[PDB]
Amino acid sequence: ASVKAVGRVCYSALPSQAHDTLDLIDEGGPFPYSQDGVVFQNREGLLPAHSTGYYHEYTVITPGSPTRGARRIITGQQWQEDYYTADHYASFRRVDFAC
Ligand SMILES: [Li+]
Repeated sequence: ASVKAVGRVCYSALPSQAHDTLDLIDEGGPFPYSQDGVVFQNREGLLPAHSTGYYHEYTVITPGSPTRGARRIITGQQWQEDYYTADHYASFRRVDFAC
């Protein structure tokens, strides 16, 4: 069933590549993978339900991966509403910018 909140991961605990990603989003790129910036549909309902176009996804590079890999940042529309998945969207944690 439904749950009241997504869990959290401290900004300081993210891998450094995720910090790089957040910076690339701020700077508008350049993005390493062609699917960077696409709309994320949130089809499994792991993140709060919103209309199509609320969320976008961006690669977080996995060191030594010859392919895109499993890590991503998903951005929401609200201030500081960034989510991290390290497992191809099987789970997310909301980035806590205060720690
Ligand atoms: Li951002």
